[PDB]
Amino acid sequence: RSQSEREEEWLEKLYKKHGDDYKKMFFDKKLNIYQQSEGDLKRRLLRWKKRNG
Amino acid sequence: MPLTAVPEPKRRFVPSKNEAKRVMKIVRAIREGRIIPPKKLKEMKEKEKI
Amino acid sequence: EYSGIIYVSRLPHGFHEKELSKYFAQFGDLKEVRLARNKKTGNSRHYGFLEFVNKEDAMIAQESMNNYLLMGHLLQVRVLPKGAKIEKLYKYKKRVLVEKGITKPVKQLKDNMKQKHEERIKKLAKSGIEFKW
Amino acid sequence: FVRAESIVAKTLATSREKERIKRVSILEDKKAKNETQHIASGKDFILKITEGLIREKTTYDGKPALLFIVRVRGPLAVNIPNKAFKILSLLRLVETNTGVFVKLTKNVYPLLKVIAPYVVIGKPSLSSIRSLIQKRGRIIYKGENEAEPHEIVLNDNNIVEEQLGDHGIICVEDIIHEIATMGESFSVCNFFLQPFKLNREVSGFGSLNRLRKIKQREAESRTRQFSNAATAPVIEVDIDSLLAKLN
Amino acid sequence: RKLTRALGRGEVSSAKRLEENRDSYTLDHIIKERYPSFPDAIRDIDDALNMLFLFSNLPSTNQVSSKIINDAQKICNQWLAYVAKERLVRKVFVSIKGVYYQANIKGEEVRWLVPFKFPENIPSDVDFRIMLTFLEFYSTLLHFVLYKLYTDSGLIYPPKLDLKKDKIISGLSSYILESRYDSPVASLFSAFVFYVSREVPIDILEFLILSCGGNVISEAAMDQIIDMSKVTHQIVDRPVLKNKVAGRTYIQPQWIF
Amino acid sequence: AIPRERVIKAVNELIKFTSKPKNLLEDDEEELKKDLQLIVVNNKSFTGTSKSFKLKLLNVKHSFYKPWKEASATAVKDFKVLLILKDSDIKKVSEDDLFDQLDSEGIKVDEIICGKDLKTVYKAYEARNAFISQFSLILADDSIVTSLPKLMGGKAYNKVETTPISIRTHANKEFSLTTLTNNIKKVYMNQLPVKLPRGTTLNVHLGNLEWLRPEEFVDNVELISEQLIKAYQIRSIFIKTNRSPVLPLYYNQDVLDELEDGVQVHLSTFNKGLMEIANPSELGSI
Amino acid sequence: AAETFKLFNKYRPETAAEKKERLTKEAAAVAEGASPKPYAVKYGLNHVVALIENKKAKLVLIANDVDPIELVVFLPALCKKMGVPYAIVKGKARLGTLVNQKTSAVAALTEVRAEDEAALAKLVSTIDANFADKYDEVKKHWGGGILGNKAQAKMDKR
RNA sequence: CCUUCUCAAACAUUCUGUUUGGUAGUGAGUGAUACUCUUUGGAGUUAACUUGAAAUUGCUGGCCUUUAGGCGAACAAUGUUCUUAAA
Repeated sequence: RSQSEREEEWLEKLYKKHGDDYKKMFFDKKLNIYQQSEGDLKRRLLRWKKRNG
Repeated sequence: MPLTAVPEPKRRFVPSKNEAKRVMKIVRAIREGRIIPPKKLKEMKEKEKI
Repeated sequence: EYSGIIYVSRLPHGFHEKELSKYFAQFGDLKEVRLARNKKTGNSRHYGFLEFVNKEDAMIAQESMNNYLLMGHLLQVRVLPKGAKIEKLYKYKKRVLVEKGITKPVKQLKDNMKQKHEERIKKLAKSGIEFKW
Repeated sequence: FVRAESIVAKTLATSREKERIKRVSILEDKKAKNETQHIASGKDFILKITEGLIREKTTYDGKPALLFIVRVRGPLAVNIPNKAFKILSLLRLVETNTGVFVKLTKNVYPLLKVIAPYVVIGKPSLSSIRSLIQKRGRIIYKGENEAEPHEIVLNDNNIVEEQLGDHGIICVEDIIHEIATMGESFSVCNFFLQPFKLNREVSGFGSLNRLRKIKQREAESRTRQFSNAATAPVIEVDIDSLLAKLN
Repeated sequence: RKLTRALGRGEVSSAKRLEENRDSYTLDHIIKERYPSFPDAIRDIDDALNMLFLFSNLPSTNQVSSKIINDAQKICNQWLAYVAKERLVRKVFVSIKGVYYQANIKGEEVRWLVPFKFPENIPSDVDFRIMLTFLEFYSTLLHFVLYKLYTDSGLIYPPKLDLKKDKIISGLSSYILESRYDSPVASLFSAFVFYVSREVPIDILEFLILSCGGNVISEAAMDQIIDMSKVTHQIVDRPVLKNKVAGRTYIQPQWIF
Repeated sequence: AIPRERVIKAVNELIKFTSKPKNLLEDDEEELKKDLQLIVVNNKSFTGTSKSFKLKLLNVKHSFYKPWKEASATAVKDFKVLLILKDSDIKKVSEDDLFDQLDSEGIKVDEIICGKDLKTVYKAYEARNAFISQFSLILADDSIVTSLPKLMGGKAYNKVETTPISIRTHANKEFSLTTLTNNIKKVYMNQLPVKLPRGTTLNVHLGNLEWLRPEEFVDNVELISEQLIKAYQIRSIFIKTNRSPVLPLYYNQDVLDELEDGVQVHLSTFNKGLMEIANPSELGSI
Repeated sequence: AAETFKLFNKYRPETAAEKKERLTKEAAAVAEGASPKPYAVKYGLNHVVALIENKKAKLVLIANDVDPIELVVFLPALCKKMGVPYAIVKGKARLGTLVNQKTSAVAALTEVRAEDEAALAKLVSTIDANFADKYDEVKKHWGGGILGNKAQAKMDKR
């Protein structure tokens, strides 16, 4: 089960702006358009990192 | 105070999800050539009617 | 009982004596129309009074415009009790300033400034401040 | 019956227009006396609007020009003040959808800044002048024996020779020459032709005509712009295309 | 009905959408069955041209719009330009009603009336509701006939409009005829250059001179924002002339007629 | 002009006087008791006989809004900055651009509004007052300022901090971010605004006594007074904290010496244009 | 009624064609390579009733010509009990124009743009003064006792 | 049931800089510290604060031109007039 292109770009932006700070990615109004909990962000970002490196 | 204490759903605070799915469906139709984009359509109506 | 005078309030901008008279002359003959204005500059105070020749015309004029939503305002029209004359509502205009004075000679005017300075210096001595010159 | 909102709106809009005219008049009075020290701008600007719609902001010369002024309907809920009405009355422009030929000079320019919202101005071409005179030509000519004020069409050159023959004008095509090129007898024929009766762009209130009116008004917010300022430039447009619409 | 419903509901975007999505009728098959062959079209072109030339010289009003008159004028100018280019004018007659021109189109005699370019007085008696339908039929008839005539002669159709020359006079000369005689009338005025004055109507005289083989230097064409080098004639209409320079021949319009 | 020792002693005496000696939050009297003001009076009105809504910007050596914003951290009301821009120039600049070219200097533009916002969303008097009264520095585009008094009302111009300051935002007749940023910095840390009244008395708000050091205040007074001397005919200058007796600083009597027919009928220019468009010359002259 | 429909016509919902065009523009932008919450008039009987009992509607317009009249008989009482401003507006076909439907039994305003917040409050006050406080005593009286001429002549006179 | 002056110059090249000019407000109500003039009647200025676009009657400011205008414009100046925003 692989991610989509737009999701990968969104996670790209999140990682490049905040890194591993999930609390700031949770409270960001420009990148977290659909307000998503820290757990979901961490899980999706971990999948993205595992696929890329 | 209101009649019931039902919690507020999360879909009332974030952008629409049904419209997101519909937009992505239109994107998929555009990429397959089934839907001509509005710019290309505007181009085709300025080339024949003469 | 009641009078023929209606008091109108919460008037929008640009609804003055002439406009009030022109609008309210369609409810009957008018006898006096006055609007409250600022004395220093001619500007509507957003209320006024006006009297009908027919007392029963004021009731109709009050029942149809007492809660009129006009220009974002809720007009408040009400009939005054028996008697209750309207007076002392002048139509003021913007007061321009006149530059007049300097009646005193320049010598006395210049000499008074020195003594004003000395009295000002002496004044602050009694207020717990030491200041020289 | 007259509703209160109409009266209030008329008062407010006319008060705004009156202040506009007073500001323009004070500025022109200051410029005329060469007292340009505490004024916003001392330059006579002209804005040329042409259709993807571009604007040219150019300084007006002293050179006389030929203008065709068309009387359009002014701002809504506005009673025409004394200054603008006087200027439009000497121009014989009170009826809407009506045009007149004027010679722009250094003294005509301040007048065009007072009546700007009520008129549309620009420089006509020779073909426009010819078609306008040959399709809409009117004269106040005597009737059978008594009735003078008949306004009749220019069908023959006999009446022109009778009226303007002394100045050397014997035909309509000589009026066209004296108007296209401002000659010695420009005024005599200009006040002989009388204002032109033009055709309104959209005329009707059916659904098709109502939506034509909507589309025509929507384009009027981009072509006839008025800044409501003392230093507003005189707006000049393409009269050839407009007269193509109005002929 | 649907457009009226759209506006009556206060929804203007759908009204614009409705007007965008509409198609009108076309009279192509009707013209084909009325005139199975081109000669029949040339037979009815007489009255077709009469109606079009009437509408060309007409002010726009509430009923007849500016675009209708502009289309009629464009068709009339194209027809005149073709007839002048091919030099087909055979007869002319100046009357109190207008000017009658008779030309030789494909072996047929075609006579049409052009009114004088003067302001018209529209009577409220007439019904323009009928004349508009007649004009609608005639305009399509001329569109097809003009296409056929231009393409048979190798000319390009529709002719390119010279916007620079259209702003001064706006007549038949405004249309330039690109590409891709048998009568003495077509050879007259061949080695002639006419100086048309202001008094004489240029519209009904340049057409006649060009259709014979002459050249026109109109005096009315120098009023916008040459010097008469090769002129051999001059058409005047003043009671008394002023210059009277040697060499030229001074004539009245009727000579051409 | 004014000897430095007199200004230094005046500031020291005002500092000593201002602090001679239940409530949770300080009231208006206590909050602004330490505000410093310089009164300048000339002969006749400052701006002639015409009301001037423009602010004169006097150059200061030490920044006036930097200690204000620094000391606004422990205050109930923050120090906010409003930037009013033209309709066409509202999309050419974003908060990110001003953040990039202003954070390096310490300046933050809190809000960026257009002239269209002053007539749609802040049209109501209460909403307009609530929005405007939260800003301490309002920078308006040079082109849009002249139409601001109607859009911002009259209560905005009753104070010095709520009335707009005209700054240039156009280079070579086009919008340039460099000009806007340079003017923002210039106003923020090189100038001080003052209203010019049509009376004799003028008040310059030098700021709270707790912001700048006494020498930092005497160095600004010595310069502001010099500029006002050079620009006008000012006859006296006083210094005071609010609700305090005035301390004389400058005194100059030498200014009080400045208190004691047929066709052509010479018709006006308006009538000169009228005469060119009408043939029946019928002017009512004489 | 004329002032109420000037505010309610500025929050008319998008039609099908406009919404489709807006979504296709976004789709075409995405196919090559942060928005605020929308504002519109709320309609539908169940939706508006749910809004009223949650105290979210700022103003509720109720049509007076619903053919099964029992569909809206409880609505004025529910609006008054729950403290929601309401107004009975003449014409169910007129409420559908601002909804893009042929008819609409009800309409409502839940959220309004900050430019029109003052206008909605002024309209609510106007309706409170003109409609609620004016009819609240005669609203609870039996109506329809109109007498004809041939009947009033023989009963009221005799 | 209208919709608000959205800029001009002059000098100089540091992708721009300096100087000059341009801005007349909803009303009502609190509130000091001070300044100038005065015909000693108040005229013009000086902190700060409250508010649904809120409302219950302040005798009549002065000069000029008239038959309402200017003092922000003096041989200067004034809306009830446009009507296809019709019916």
